[PDB]
Amino acid sequence: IVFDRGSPSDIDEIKTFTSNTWKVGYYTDLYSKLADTGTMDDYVDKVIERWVNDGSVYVLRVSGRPVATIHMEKLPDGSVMLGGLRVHPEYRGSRLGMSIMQETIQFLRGKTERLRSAVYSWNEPSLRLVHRLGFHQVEEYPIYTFQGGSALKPVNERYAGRWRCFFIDWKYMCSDDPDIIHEEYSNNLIVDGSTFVYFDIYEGGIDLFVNDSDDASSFIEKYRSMNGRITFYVRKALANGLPYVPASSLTVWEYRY
Amino acid sequence: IVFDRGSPSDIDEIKTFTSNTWKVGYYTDLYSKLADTGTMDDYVDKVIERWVNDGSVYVLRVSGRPVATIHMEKLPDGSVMLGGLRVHPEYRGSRLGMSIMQETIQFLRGKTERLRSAVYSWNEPSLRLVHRLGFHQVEEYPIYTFQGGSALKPVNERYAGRWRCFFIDWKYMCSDDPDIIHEEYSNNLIVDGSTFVYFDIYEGGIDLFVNDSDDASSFIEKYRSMNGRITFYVRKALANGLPYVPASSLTVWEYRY
Repeated sequence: IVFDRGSPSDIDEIKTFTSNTWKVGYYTDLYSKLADTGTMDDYVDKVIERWVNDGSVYVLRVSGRPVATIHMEKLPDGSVMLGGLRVHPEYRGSRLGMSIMQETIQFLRGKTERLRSAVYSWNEPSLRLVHRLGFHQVEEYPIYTFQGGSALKPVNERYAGRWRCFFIDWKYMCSDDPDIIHEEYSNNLIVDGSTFVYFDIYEGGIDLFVNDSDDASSFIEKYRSMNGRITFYVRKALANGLPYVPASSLTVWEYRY
Repeated sequence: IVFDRGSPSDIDEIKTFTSNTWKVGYYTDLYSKLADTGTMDDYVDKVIERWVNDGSVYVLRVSGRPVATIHMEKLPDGSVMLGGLRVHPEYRGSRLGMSIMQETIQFLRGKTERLRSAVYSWNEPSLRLVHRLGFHQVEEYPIYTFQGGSALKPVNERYAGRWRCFFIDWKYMCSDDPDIIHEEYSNNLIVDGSTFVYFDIYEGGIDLFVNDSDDASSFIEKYRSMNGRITFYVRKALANGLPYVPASSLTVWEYRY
């Protein structure tokens, strides 16, 4: 088993890989149902080809054949976000996930001081894997899904809020001066005072990451009505003031060299 | 392994049993988190001693020691509701669940034409068990949990609605004339026109089973504010018209002799 950069010739194989790394049987069916309660899978499905083509995808290979993927992306704060961990379906329940992560930690040693990754609160095997590898949870975003029935434009003002780490385009990143982060994903941000929301409109729905708000309930009540699947990933501290109790969350883990 | 009626002398042992019948390891931790997203466990915890004392609890015994429970209760439509399936924690991952269910099917043969049971939509091993045993899903109640912040009294009118099977006190029962079912759980029913709601106020919260409503959204919006944990179990056909998309549901399975 060799760790190598993914290439466009690997795309056809890569496209058959899944995030479902669980033991084949009852639990594989349970993974699928749980995965449907979030949108990370649909996100990665949408961008993984682009990633491979950009050179940000690494693979484990067996006799030159890719069997697992991991995506890595250096962030502006100097950390590296990891995700897009997928395995060929024949290898579910194996230790491929662990191996690719170990190769990744070694590969990034000296290149960054911090690694981050997003893990669903219900994904116990993955949570155990990151924990075992020496990551610790640093943040959490409870998930609220709406069936949008019934106009989303960026707002480009100053952030007077108090958070300095944010979820932007599925990357948890920090910046002392949020003005930098801001001018970079400007067409996908609603920033004004204490409001700091990253949005991603896609075919069939919209994901909103609520990083800050002086009134998250009102923000959700206003935008939940949009068309298709509308999903809010809301920072824990804010979620605490919402009426709905979510069944799950998107958690953020960090590893320090 | 002997199948016998539970007795009060079994209560101390029984009290240590859990609904968590999954393989010890990652998944047992996952069961607990999932179980917290509903209130069936808290219900059974509250009434199981009463059941044992009433003679409705049966057990599997090893050398006279109880190792598993099952509750059975004959309903007015002549069916038998089953639940409260629990095992001693040392026996998780065993086939005790299956054995107690097989003994139960045999034990009830000729006593009823129908068995029913409620299974969480995420409880894949239990869903597989009921399926394998020849049950089929007949209904489903998506679950909506609220954090009630801020008066719940029964309403005793005529049901003009069109449903004839209902969840009442955790039993799915039918009656041609809902007037019977009605006069029986009258202090726990809100019935008026198309509204047919069963409620159970407990220490720390309230569960509401919405069997019918001409406007479930309004019903939820009004009562979600009550104090403590407020959980609505809403009949699928109605849930379809609500803005929130639940992550899980309480499903109803039926077995026919």
